[PDB]
Amino acid sequence: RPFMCTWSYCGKRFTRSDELQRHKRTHTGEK
Ligand SMILES: [Zn+2]
Repeated sequence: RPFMCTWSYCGKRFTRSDELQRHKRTHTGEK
């Protein structure tokens, strides 16, 4: 179960979707 971020200009892997959770929030911030 690979845990990579789905975004352009990113391409970052992790050892637990947990990090992918707080990571996807830094891709579309500015709210
Ligand atoms: Zn990312």
